[PDB]
Amino acid sequence: MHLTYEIFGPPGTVADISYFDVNSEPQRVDGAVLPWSLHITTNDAAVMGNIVAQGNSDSIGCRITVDGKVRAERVSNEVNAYTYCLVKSA
Repeated sequence: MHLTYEIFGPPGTVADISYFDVNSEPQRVDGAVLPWSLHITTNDAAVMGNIVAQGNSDSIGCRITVDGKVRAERVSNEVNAYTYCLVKSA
């Protein structure tokens, strides 16, 4: 019953990670080379969190695994997750 989130990316990539902590304490890192993982303990039920990334990476997505069973997972593919909003047009 442990909720753990983790991101991936190339070696030397710098991205700002922001997420809402259960105890009320957002985490933000600047000047990081690669993403890591976190450990969150919850009562005893399905839990999920919202995490996003905005770095000059080629692939950025999120993932959530609970009770070792798949319940909810969101994967977004982006060749440059740093445009905030730019759909091919030019």
